[PDB]
Amino acid sequence: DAVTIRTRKVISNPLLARRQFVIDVLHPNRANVSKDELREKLAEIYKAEKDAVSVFGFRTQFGGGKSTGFGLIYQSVADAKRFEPAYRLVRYGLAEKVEKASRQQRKQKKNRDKKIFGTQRRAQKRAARRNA
Amino acid sequence: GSLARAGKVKSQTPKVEKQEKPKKPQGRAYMRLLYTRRFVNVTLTNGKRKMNPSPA
Amino acid sequence: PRAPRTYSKTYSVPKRPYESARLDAELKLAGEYGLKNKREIYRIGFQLSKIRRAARDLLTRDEKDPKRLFEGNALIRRLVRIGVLSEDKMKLDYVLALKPEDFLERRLQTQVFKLGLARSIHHARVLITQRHIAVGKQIVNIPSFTVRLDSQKHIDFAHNSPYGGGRAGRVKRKNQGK
Amino acid sequence: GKGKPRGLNSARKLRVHRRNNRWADQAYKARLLGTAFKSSPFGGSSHAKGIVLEKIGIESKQPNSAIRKCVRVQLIKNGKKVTAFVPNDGCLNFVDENDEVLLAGFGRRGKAKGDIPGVRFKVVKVSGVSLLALWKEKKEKPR
RNA sequence: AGGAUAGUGGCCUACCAUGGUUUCAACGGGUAACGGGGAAUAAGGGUUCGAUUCCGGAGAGGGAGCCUGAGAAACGGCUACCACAUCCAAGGAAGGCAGCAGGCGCGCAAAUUACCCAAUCCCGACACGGGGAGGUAGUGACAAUAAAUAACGAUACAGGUUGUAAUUGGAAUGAGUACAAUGUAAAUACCUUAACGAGGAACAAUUGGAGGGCAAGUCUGGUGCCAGCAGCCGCGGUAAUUCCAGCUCCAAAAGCGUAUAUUAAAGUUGUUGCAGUUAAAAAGCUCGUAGUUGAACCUUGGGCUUGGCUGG
Repeated sequence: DAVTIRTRKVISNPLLARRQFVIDVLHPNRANVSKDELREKLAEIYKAEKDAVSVFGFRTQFGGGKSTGFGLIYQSVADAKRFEPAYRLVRYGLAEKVEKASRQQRKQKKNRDKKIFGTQRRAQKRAARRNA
Repeated sequence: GSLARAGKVKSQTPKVEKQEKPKKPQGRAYMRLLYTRRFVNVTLTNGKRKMNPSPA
Repeated sequence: PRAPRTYSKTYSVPKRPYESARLDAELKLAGEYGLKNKREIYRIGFQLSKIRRAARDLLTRDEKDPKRLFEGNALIRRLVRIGVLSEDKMKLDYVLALKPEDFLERRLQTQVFKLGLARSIHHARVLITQRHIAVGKQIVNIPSFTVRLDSQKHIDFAHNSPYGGGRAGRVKRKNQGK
Repeated sequence: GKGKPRGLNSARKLRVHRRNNRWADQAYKARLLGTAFKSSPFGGSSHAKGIVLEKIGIESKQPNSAIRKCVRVQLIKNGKKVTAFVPNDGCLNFVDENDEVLLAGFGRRGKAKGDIPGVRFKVVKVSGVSLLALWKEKKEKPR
């Protein structure tokens, strides 16, 4: 319902090939506007690639009806993939979440491996020799 | 001295159950109740003010 | 670790707990501004104590003292802005003459009732706390919100409030549709 | 000349004189001599847990005529044996022998209170349960 | 003079002199003593505290000695002894939570064996790896901030044009419950917000107290110097304003009481600012050293020129 966006504090940053600004969201009679929709709305206004638009840090003012955030647009989708943080790419569907076990499992692996010198194949081969 | 007479009066006191009364207003509404009562409907008997008058 | 976050107390209790002159006078003050508890009188008394204390040190300094001159107008300007200090009393001497009644005059609850938006002073708080009063385009539910002069003329109901053109409330929809 | 030196170069004499004379003040002497740390049964603390050795009722002082009901408690931290009062109506029975009781002071700063002779402590809890709640039956003793 | 050191220096050695500190407190003892920035309280002056978010020092069970390395007398490095302690096949081997979490003890006394490198930064061969450093969540009434438990009407008595005490209603909202969206490394929570969600609106506020100090009963029932209460003074010995209950009322309020220490009150530690004939306290009296304190007196007046700021 009459979702109007205002961008202030705009600074052009060719050093990273992106333009950054503070986004003021006016969404009366609305709970709040999702991050994905403002990507289509902002990209169409600036005629830029949706996948090259990053928006985050949204906090709604008291009483509702107005939101503020921070906006990012890149000169290409490739630029967005190169410099935007990995978790943001997961949020926008531009990349997949890397699969790893919990921090406990990785830490106990490294300590267990440190008790072994050389290749892991040799140590078990000697271990297989020892008990047999 | 002995320990025999411990807890005498509390033991032989007849039990009375507290009467159920509607809850008084709390906080600000109670704060209203204290203002209107001693500063709107003054109960002085020509300058005679007793806060908790016993039945007399 | 992280740097500590500064905080300070905003109220203080009197040294003498039971003084019928003070006990009734506070009720006379709290009762007709509809303040919930005596601590809000304490908060005004605490803040007024250090406003007087700040002006006292400046008044001890010489006239044309740069510290008195700089801090004198800034402190006075901050009071003239909130409407506590009259515009003609910019002398740092009427600052000491200030009374806790003036500060309680600039509260939102006080102003909402005095602007006709509420039937009584008690109706102002319940109306405020239920998210109905909006200052300008911002909804405020703090009864102790002190009012600046530039915001006095902008005190009204929220545009989305059921009392000012908003949607029908919870009780209305449950009853009007059954 | 008020008896005390007034010279501008007499700061040592003034500082020494006051320092010696503060030992006449009872509060200051107990702090620096550390009497509460050395000799007080609580060792300078506020509360103290102990073991009830028996239950004893003590005659009140004059002009009152009564029998104040206390207990004899042996302390865990320092091995001392003291007497602790039980302030309420009828919870002498709630405190038992060989029981764990938390104690406190009478508020008189190590001195005897009222008509109770030779007693400086009161029972705050027994078996981990507040005696005030037990008297009001807000809880029951764990046994 | 030499040795040793990164280098000065009794830091160590040889020879030689008898020096050095001290009533302006040396040396010795205690410290319930890491130091400071600071904290609490404070009219001012002060008093107490400072293990603890920063800086500096020390320690890694207690000593001691070293390797590597620019940098260590390092302990998440080693060696030896001592005190403990684990596996053992009895031959041996491996130990250091005052790091994060957790366990026992000691206690008056203090948190989860949770998630993560996304933020701050650090380290490396370094855009990429690692970081219980750090950050996030859990317990949290250590404290601090804001702030619900109702507001408005009519019938009707009472009352001096309106403030109420009952039975008569319609509206409002978030505590809560929740689609969803944001928030976030991923979440939770906050914030926004569809829908549900308030009459005994049981969606029920508590802690203390009612003789004085100190605010609020000479009410009712219970016992009868017993029980007990009472910080102090006292209450209780048969109509208890003071105990135990009811009723009522008072203070503060999501907080209130109790214990201990400290600060103010304390001009009861007094420099500001005490007292000393009789309430505590002028040495029996002189001498006298350090200390403290010590008569007056040395270019004043006059004359001229000019700048600035105060009210005109």
